[PDB]
Amino acid sequence: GPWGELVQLDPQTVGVIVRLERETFQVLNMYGKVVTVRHQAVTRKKDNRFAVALDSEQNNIHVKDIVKVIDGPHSGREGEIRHLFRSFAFLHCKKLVENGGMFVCKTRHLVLA
Repeated sequence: GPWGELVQLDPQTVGVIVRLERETFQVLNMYGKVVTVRHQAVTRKKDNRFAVALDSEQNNIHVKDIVKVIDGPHSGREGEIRHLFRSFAFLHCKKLVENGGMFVCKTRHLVLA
């Protein structure tokens, strides 16, 4: 299903679907804001499950990795990398009730746990 899937919001912006409504999705965009969009206003984006990035200590990080957040708004949190880009990642932590556990951090604000 579409929950937790990566979508293209506009040519520059990606997000992750975090709530399903009858005509719309709530989408957590790559900037950390939640937007409401009609189901057809976003396109399904091909996940790159083999993405690699650098964390704050220059470790290679990958999808499925457990990281700690050491800077930025979510500093102190811990999460699982769900979608990974060179500069940011969408993470999940089940203890976070906000946005179904999803949140977004810069990769340089992460360290492999």
